Amino acid sequence: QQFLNDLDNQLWRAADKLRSNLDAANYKHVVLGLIFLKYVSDAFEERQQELTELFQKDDDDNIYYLPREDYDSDEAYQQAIAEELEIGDYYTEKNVFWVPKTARWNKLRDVITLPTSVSWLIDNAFDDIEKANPKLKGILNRISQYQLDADKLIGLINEFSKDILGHVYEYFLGQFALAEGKQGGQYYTPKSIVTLIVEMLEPYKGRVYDPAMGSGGFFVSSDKFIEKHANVKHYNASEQKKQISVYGQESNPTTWKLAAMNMVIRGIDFNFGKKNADSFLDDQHPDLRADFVMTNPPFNMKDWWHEKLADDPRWTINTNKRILTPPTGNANFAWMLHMLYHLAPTGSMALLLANGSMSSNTNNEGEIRKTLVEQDLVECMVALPGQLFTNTQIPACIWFLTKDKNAKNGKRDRRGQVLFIDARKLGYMKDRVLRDFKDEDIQKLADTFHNWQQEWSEENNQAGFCFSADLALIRKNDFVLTPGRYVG
Repeated sequence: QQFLNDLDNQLWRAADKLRSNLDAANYKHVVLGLIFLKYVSDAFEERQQELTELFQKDDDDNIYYLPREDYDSDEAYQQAIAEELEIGDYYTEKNVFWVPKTARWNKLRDVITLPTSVSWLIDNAFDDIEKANPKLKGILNRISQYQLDADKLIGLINEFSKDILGHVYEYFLGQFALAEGKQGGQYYTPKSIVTLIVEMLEPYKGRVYDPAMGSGGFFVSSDKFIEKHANVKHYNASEQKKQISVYGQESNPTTWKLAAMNMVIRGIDFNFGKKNADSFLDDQHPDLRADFVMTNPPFNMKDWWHEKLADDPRWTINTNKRILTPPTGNANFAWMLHMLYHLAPTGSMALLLANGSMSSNTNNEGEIRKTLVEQDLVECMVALPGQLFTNTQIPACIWFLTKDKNAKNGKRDRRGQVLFIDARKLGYMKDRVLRDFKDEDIQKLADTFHNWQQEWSEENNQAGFCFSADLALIRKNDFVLTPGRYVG
């Protein structure tokens, strides 16, 4: 297809040759913040452009039109145009943010002058951009802190000189994830897994929630999912995205800004709460009951429990009240439970976790894994290749849960039932050891699991790959939910 992979690489290498002393953790903020700054301009300078034509278009069905005949000179017509531009409504109406004189990219490349730092300029631009668009307050990672050499910054600005930057932002974000040696869904979830979960979830309409979002990869994924299914579905993708509202939370201060920066580039409306904050200690969405819940939280989280959490409603399952002792030495099930509590009665949730999840008895996980099942909340379990490109140092699996296993909207009454799949062999060798999925692998798994929702009997089982269990057989397998048990 395209240059994007090549273009990632061409900008990436040029951005590497300029990385000097900076720890990835700090450099990324210079690069990504810079990318953001090019986006906001382009979109704006493009919207100024497209308005420069609509004012001048002589057509009655056009409402933007400034009649030249109403004026007495060219220059006097230009002045009216220029003032009409200064009407903020035209930028908010298509989701363009006001970029002041100062912040504008095209202006900054040329401002070489002399000392009269260039780092001052960017930072000041961000500043200038923020006061102009309250919706964007706090979000811009300032880059004075990270004390890079001006000529590297200059050279950086030269190297970046509309549809694309989204891809060209999430690559860097991914690649700065790798090169920082910072692992976990709070830092980065690769496209594969995030496209799988989303594809299995099918977030068409409703409130979408991630309670530990990281850079918000799932929300990008969610948004794209709508786009690529538009045709076959025969809706208008632009209008379909209005049927989803985005809720999220993330406790890491800079990651929260990385996420908000990402949603803007993707032109996605977002609620990420008042501020970055712990989900357990300060749930930002205390009354959200979301339709889709999707997350890749930090695995085996220690240090998360506090006395003030005992007798949190989140530890009490409510299915047609069960009170669970929460796993104080590992947040894995706490997350799930938090997600569940925030799950509509018609909802579907999916999360990535460590395989231990499926068979460990530590941390009150046997009891919890028993109750979740006994109550028919678990809908599907996937095992993922240990080798899989997962950004996790500990190998992973997906849990899928519903509150509503009833026969509805295409799907059949599958109460008591659980679809196990083993994806251990699927995918291709990313490097010497890693594995990744192409959308064909994804597709299989998407398509398999939906069908089990739509029609399934012992014939559809597929030795080594999938199997359908009910409450009974899992009670014999002692609530161990590892797909390996159930087929081969």
